[PDB]
Amino acid sequence: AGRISAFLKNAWAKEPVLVVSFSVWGLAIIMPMISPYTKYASMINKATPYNYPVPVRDDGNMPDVPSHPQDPLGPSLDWLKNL
Amino acid sequence: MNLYTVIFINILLSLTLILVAFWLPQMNLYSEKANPYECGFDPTSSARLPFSMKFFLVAITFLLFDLEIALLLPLPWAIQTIKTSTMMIMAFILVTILSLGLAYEWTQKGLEWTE
Amino acid sequence: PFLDIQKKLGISLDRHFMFLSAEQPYKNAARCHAFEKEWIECAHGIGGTRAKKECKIEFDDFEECLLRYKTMRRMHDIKKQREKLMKEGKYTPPPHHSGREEPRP
Amino acid sequence: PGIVELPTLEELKVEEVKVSSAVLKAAAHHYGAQCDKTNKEFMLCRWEEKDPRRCLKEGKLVNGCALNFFRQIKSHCAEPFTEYWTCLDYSNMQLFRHCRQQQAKFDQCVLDKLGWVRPDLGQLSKVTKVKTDRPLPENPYHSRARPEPNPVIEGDLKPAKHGTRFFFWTV
Amino acid sequence: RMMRWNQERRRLLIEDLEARIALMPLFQAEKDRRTLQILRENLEEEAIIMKDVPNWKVGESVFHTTRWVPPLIGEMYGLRTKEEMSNANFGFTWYT
Amino acid sequence: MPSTFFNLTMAFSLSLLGTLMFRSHLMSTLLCLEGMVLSLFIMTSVTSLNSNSMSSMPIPITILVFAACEAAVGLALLVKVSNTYGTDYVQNLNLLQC
Amino acid sequence: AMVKRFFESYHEVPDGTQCHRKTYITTALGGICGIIGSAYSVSLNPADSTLEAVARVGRYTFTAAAIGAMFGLTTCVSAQVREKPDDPLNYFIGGCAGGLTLGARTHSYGTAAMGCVYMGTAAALFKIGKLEGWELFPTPKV
Amino acid sequence: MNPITLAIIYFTIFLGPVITMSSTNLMLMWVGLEFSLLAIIPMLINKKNPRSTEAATKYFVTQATASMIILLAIVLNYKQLGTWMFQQQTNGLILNMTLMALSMKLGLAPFHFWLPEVTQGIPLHMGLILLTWQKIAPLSILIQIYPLLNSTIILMLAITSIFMGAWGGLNQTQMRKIMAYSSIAHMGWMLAILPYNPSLTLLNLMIYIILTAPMFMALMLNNSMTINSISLLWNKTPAMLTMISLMLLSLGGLPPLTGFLPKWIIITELMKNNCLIMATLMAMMALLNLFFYTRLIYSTSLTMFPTNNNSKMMTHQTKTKPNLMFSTLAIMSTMTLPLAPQLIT
Amino acid sequence: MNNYIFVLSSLFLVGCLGLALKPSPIYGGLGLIVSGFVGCLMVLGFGGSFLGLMVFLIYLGGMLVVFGYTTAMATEEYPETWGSNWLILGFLVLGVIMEVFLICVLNYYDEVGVINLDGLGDWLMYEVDDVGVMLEGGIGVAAMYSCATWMMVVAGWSLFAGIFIIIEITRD
Ligand SMILES: CCCCCCCCCCCCO[C@@H]1O[C@H](CO)[C@@H](O[C@H]2O[C@H](CO)[C@@H](O)[C@H](O)[C@H]2O)[C@H](O)[C@H]1O
Ligand SMILES: CCCCCCCCCCCCO[C@@H]1O[C@H](CO)[C@@H](O[C@H]2O[C@H](CO)[C@@H](O)[C@H](O)[C@H]2O)[C@H](O)[C@H]1O
Ligand SMILES: CCCCCCCCCCCCO[C@@H]1O[C@H](CO)[C@@H](O[C@H]2O[C@H](CO)[C@@H](O)[C@H](O)[C@H]2O)[C@H](O)[C@H]1O
Ligand SMILES: CCCCCCCCCCCCO[C@@H]1O[C@H](CO)[C@@H](O[C@H]2O[C@H](CO)[C@@H](O)[C@H](O)[C@H]2O)[C@H](O)[C@H]1O
Ligand SMILES: CCCCCCCCCCCCO[C@@H]1O[C@H](CO)[C@@H](O[C@H]2O[C@H](CO)[C@@H](O)[C@H](O)[C@H]2O)[C@H](O)[C@H]1O
Ligand SMILES: CCCCCCCCCCCCO[C@@H]1O[C@H](CO)[C@@H](O[C@H]2O[C@H](CO)[C@@H](O)[C@H](O)[C@H]2O)[C@H](O)[C@H]1O
Ligand SMILES: CCCCCCCCCCCCO[C@@H]1O[C@H](CO)[C@@H](O[C@H]2O[C@H](CO)[C@@H](O)[C@H](O)[C@H]2O)[C@H](O)[C@H]1O
Ligand SMILES: CCCCCCCCCCCCO[C@@H]1O[C@H](CO)[C@@H](O[C@H]2O[C@H](CO)[C@@H](O)[C@H](O)[C@H]2O)[C@H](O)[C@H]1O
Repeated sequence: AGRISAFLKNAWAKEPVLVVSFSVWGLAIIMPMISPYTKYASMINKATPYNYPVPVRDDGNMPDVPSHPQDPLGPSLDWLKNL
Repeated sequence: MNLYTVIFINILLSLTLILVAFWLPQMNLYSEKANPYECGFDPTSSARLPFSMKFFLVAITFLLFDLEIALLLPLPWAIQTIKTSTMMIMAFILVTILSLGLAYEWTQKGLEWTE
Repeated sequence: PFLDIQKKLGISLDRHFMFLSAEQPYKNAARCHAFEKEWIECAHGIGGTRAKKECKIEFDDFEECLLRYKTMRRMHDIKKQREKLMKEGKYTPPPHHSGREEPRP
Repeated sequence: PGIVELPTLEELKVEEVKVSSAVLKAAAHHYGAQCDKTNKEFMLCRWEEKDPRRCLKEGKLVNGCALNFFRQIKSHCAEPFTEYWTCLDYSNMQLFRHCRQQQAKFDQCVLDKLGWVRPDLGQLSKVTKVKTDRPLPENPYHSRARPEPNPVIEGDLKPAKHGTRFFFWTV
Repeated sequence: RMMRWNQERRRLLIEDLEARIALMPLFQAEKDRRTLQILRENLEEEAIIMKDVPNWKVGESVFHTTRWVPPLIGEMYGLRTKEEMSNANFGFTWYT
Repeated sequence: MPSTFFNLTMAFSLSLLGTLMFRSHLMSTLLCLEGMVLSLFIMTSVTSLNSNSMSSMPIPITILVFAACEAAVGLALLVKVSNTYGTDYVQNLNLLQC
Repeated sequence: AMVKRFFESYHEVPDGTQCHRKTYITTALGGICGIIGSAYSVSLNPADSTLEAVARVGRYTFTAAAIGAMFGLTTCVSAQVREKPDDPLNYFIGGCAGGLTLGARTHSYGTAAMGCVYMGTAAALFKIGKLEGWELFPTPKV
Repeated sequence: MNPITLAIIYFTIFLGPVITMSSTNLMLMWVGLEFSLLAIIPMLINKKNPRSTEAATKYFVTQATASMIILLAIVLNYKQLGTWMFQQQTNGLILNMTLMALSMKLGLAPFHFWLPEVTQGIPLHMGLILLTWQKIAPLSILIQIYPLLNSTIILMLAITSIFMGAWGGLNQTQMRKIMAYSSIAHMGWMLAILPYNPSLTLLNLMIYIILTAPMFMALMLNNSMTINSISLLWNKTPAMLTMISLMLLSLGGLPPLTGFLPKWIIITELMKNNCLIMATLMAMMALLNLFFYTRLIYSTSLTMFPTNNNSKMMTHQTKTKPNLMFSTLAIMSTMTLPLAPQLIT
Repeated sequence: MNNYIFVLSSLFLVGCLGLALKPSPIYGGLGLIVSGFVGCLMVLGFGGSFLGLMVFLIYLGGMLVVFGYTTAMATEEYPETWGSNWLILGFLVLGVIMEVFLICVLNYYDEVGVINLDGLGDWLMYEVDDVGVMLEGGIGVAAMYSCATWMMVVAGWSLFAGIFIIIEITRD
């Protein structure tokens, strides 16, 4: 792979703009796949409450649903507070 | 109402300057003064004859590229989606195909002006 | 569709934004969501010919909700009768219809 | 072609919570923690019943709960609260982040005087369950009975009787 | 630095949107009463204006169904001044 | 809404009448097609807004995207016509009568 | 519209009676066909000037109206004289009279003769269709 | 064209109709028709002469105008009912402009005048695509709304197309113009039956396509553009004389050939619905097609026209065409009437 | 302000009448620019924002290309305006008179049907979610990236194929 290295070196000296464009394009694809923070971007969009959280009627069979907003049940946002 | 008000004032100010410029100065109209300028000699033809466009292909490519950016300008709202992976793939694919289209036209000499 | 490829593959390229009652961004219901939901549900499973006669109530309501022909005419009649009486000097609009209301809250 | 039933003006009289938006926003976090049960009852009525006329009793309890909440602020924490919502009211967007100094003074007051703990980030947006004696509406859309589906034809398949029967073709 | 600042701005937006959530029950109750009172007021004037009109039923629905149908802006402000109607049509969109 | 949609439909009808009643320039006809596109864009957009149908707002944008492709091809064809005859007049485009 | 009703009035009364009204109806129908034909002619085969286009529109319309008048008059007079309301032969005579008119206007015995037979047969079949309940544009049934 | 261009353009030509046939949304159906128009233009004008430029331009302005009218109907229906498909409650005028605009896209008379001119101005293999592949998407839309269509407009379009396809083909010496008038006549039959039995519309479309495809391949074999050119077949490729004659008689609907079946079945179904007068008129004027096909058969296989001296040099050369698709379609378009019950239901 | 949207849709109608008369494409191009601006205002007036600004921006770009093409391939010694030809001018004036007549008569026969001059301004906005946050038209358009990706696939393909198409049409 010494033939390409001379090719890439010449392209860097003579067509640097195109070399940067292709490198940036390749980095943009790669970075979301290897970043540890990629998962949080969807989670942050999911935690933004644009709509009223309509309560549910309590039927006596909801051990997981909080009865008050300061109950220890329901989705916590500690992960975002310390992000 | 406010945006309408200020733009009307902007229109009003511009039109007043035009009226002043046309009615304040002393005039002296005669044919040689009002004939079209061409470096002291008369034109040999109308300026209304066809004027060739050597970049006509770039021009109609610009029409398609201008609808491509129209497809990109919702991106600030689209990044708010829960479906981040879907949005990201759609945006990446959209930009890449537009790049491939530009790359093809570039290698076909479509950006070179005609002679 | 002429070819039911989408149904055969169990995908949805364009089946899911076909009418008002479909899913909206951020759960912002479109106008007449409840009327269109009732009309679509009445018609389901019985075919178009039967639906035309037997879901006629639902379609008329939905049609009124969306195009509002009757609502516009009814208000036109009240406002036209008010114009006649005021010219004859037989009706005086109340203070709250004249811009001097006691605003709530 | 029926008459639309509307409550009388007398039925719609309530004691108004007539304070400005900066006052409401300044108190909004403690208000959400203190009046949750009454507020969640009213919102469950509205989404279940889909009719504001069916929720007037619960709507009036929302107003009374809000006035009892603000009278507790008035009797104990009036000056810390006034300093806070006045600072919050200066901003064109009424942003919390420009008055953290005054918010802390108000928060400390309602904690010592009334024991009120401000909810954490994320807590007010939770879906919660609420208990209600109100029955569940059975047909909230007032929908008619659906037309009956077409009768289905049953049995096993047999060959077409005498084949295709297309003119002179035998099979 | 943009990552950290935008993550902070996302936490601030949630706090602001959660204040709205807490107050929304009160605004809903107020708005229900306001809409119903305006509709009530229209009904009383219709009872006087359409008194001597043949076959007019005061308060008649245009729909077969009996479920609650929210009024249109034209219905709520049809009998009020042109400014109240203009404010409903253009208030937000012409506020800059 | 009622009167606005009437006027928009009339605006489409006029643009179509412009398309159907040629003068000399092919380009003048290509502009009439863009007029019909413009009318249909507003009609679709206003309908989506009036019904609060946010899931239909992609559709008006797709109308403009394909109209741009239609207009680009129309202009590309017009270059060919002008190269042959030195004008864009439609009366020259009559060789296929025989 | 009422314009449709004006054409249903042809069949409101039996043939051989109200021959004046039936002649106006068929004269109007003939004129309309002349206007439609003239529109396609001038659009697709343009005249050398506007006055020739307008002259050709008048020539087609009046000739077509004349054919419709002769058909409507002759059909009713024939049924009145022969006292046969429901005879397709009355319509054949009228269609032949219309076909002869077309030949007289265009100066052609071959069009007169060919016009008489084709228009007579078409008109006679129209009467048979009216009597036997034939539909020109039936809606789908099966 | 280089391979990348061919692949993209041919893929888009294929894609458009597939989108139209698979779409639930009327807007995506319109998008499919848009792909077809855009992708076919560069193929129409590929050879780049004044006639091909004229053909591509006339095709573009007709098709784009019809596309706008179709879009108007879709938008008006969206305004009326808040949906993206035509219903039983769709306003009848909305449906009538859809029918008008689609019939203009198909080249049905009286919206037919463009089609013989465009077919004449383009290569034979492009005429083949124009008259076969490009019919499928507009017809597919119509078949979906067949209960909604107005029988009066359809029959008037149908009888007009059969009449003008017949008289139109009678005056032609150009092969590409004869095929265009043959298209218009057969479209008249397809349309007449659509509101009654859309399955018989598809039966006629299939039989028309497998007749027209091998007829175009036969013209392509020597590039025969005129009657006098095709009349040299006896000297250039005499082996084709049998199949061209039978395909022409099959296109004319003569029994016992496969092409008799579409006319026979459509008449049967039209008369089950009491559409006797139209069916009679349609069948009688379809005989005029058999006249100009017969005159074509007279000049190819039943007489021998004068030949020329240079044609001897052609007899020294070997050919590599037709492909075996010609023989398959040629046989199935002529000799399959015995299998008629398997084709209608 | 109760006549605002009717005035705009009335101006839009005149613009299309001017375009339909087909003067020189220079003035045709100007006619579409003004109609595009008036069309943007109508979308804004109905609560739009993104869609109105898009169509004006797209048509500003589109008519600039048409201006360039007009000066090269669609120009004559004496370009025609609306006033140049008495016949075009008369149909411009007659067309405007027939608009006033058509709106006047339709108002008389129905009064609330297509034309409702008594109720102008009462039936522009029907329902509005008063306390909503996420409601602007850009959010709806952005669903192409998440919920309506098929719409964006076909749009993207047509622009991509358009490049190959116009290169083929234009090569000699
Ligand atoms: C021919 C055209 C070619 C150009 C187009 C190429 C497009 C291909 C894009 C490849 C990159 C996709 O990158 C992908 O990003 C998403 C988020 O967006 C990451 O997804 C990750 O974060 C998301 C939140 O967003 C979590 O919900 C998910 O569980 C996690 O996997 C994937 O781990 C990564 O693989
Ligand atoms: C010159 C000879 C021409 C030969 C062609 C055939 C001629 C016969 C047709 C003319 C007969 C009288 O004219 C015929 O009767 C009247 C006119 O008022 C109408 O009669 C019919 O109208 C409508 C059709 O729209 C029917 O629904 C109605 O039941 C029937 O009365 C027809 O529209 C017209 O065709
Ligand atoms: C019940 C029977 C009633 C019989 C009347 C109805 C039948 C009408 C027949 C119309 C015949 C055509 O009408 C006839 O056309 C010929 C065509 O040569 C024309 O005849 C005249 O002009 C032509 C040329 O224009 C000359 O060649 C000819 O020498 C001269 O006589 C006349 O216009 C008319 O004499
Ligand atoms: C040379 C040109 C002429 C070609 C001749 C064509 C074949 C011969 C035509 C015979 C005419 C058919 O005659 C007609 O047939 C139809 C169909 O059964 C029937 O007519 C009736 O049919 C059904 C009832 O069955 C009714 O709904 C319909 O409205 C009515 O037309 C009558 O029997 C007769 O009115
Ligand atoms: C037709 C259907 C079957 C084929 C399917 C489609 C895939 C085809 C794959 C082979 C295509 C390669 O085709 C190749 O395209 C490139 C486009 O970059 C052209 O090449 C282009 O760029 C290169 C740059 O070095 C130069 O040759 C020149 O600037 C230009 O022509 C080549 O001249 C052509 O040979
Ligand atoms: C229902 C019954 C079905 C009937 C089937 C019809 C059979 C086909 C009829 C069309 C005949 C084909 O036409 C016939 O073609 C053959 C070649 O094949 C020609 O054959 C003759 O001329 C060619 C050259 O032209 C010589 O090479 C050949 O050896 C010689 O026999 C005939 O001169 C021509 O008339
Ligand atoms: C190119 C520009 C075109 C300009 C077009 C014309 C613009 C002017 C519009 C006139 C149309 C009617 O305009 C105006 O409509 C309002 C409703 O909003 C009517 O409203 C008012 O009067 C009518 C009764 O007369 C009642 O509705 C009521 O008393 C009051 O609201 C006005 O009386 C009418 O004058
Ligand atoms: C032959 C050329 C065509 C092949 C190339 C195109 C490949 C397809 C790529 C586009 C894929 C679209 O894929 C489709 O996405 C939509 C959302 O947009 C998903 O839709 C899903 O989520 C939506 C969100 O509102 C729900 O309303 C819907 O009920 C559900 O099915 C479909 O389940 C999925 O099938």
